[PDB]
Amino acid sequence: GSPGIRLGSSEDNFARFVCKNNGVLFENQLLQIGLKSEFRQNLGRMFIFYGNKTSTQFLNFTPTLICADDLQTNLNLQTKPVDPTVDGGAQVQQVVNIECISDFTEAPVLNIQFRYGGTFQNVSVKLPITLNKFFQPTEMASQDFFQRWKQLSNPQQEVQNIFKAKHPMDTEITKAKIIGFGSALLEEVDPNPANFVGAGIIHTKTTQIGCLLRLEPNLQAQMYRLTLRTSKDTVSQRLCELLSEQF
Repeated sequence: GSPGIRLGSSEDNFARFVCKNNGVLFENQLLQIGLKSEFRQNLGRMFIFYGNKTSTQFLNFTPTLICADDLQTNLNLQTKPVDPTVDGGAQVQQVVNIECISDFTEAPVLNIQFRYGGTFQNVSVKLPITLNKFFQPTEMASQDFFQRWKQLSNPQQEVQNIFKAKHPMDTEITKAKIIGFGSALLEEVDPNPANFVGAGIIHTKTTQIGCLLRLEPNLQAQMYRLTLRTSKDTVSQRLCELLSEQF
C-alpha cells in the first residue's frame, strides 16, 4: 500500500469493513460518516450516513463517488444526490446501488465537499466495497469439498500466504471473521479440528467464480498459512490479500 503514516489518511478504517458491513468509516471534528450495507448475488446497497457534529448548518454538501479507470468497468455504482444543506446535529443519508460487473481490486473513493462557516471543507475516503462482498456461501459434504479442491489444474489459481498474526489468535473471533468475509465455514473437512475451511461462489455479472479456502493457524509461531483455490487467478489473489489482512 501507500508508504508513510496512515493516520488522517483516506483509508484509516477501511480494513474494519471487509468482514462487517456496519459502522463508522470516518470522523473528523465536523463530520462523521457511517455505513450500513447489504449484498445479494452480484449486487449491493450501501447506505452512507453523514452526521454534522456541530451546531452550524453545512452548505453545498456534495458527496461524489469516483471509481478510478479500470474499476469503473468492473463495478457500477448508482446514486441520487443528497440535499446540500445539513443542519447542525443532523444526519443525511445517501443510498448507493452497487453492481459488480467483474472481479476487482481497487476501491471507490468517496469525495465530500461542503461549506462550513464560509470555509471550503474537503474530505476523501476509500469506500469499503470489496470483492468478497459478492459471496454466496456454499455448504457441502466433506467428500464434495475434496473432489472440488483436487480439480484445480492451473497453478495460477492457487495462492498461498504464510504470514504473522496481527491480532491475538482467538478461535471465536476467527470463526466470526471467516463468516463475515462471506464464504461458508465448513466443519469436519480438514481432519485437524483447529484448522478452518471455507467455500463459496463470488458473483459477478459476467462470471461466477467458485472459491475454496483453508486457514491453518500455528499458535506457537503466531502465524497462519492461508490457501485460496478458485476458478480465476485474479480472484484467488484478491481474496488472499483481503483475508490475510484480517488476522
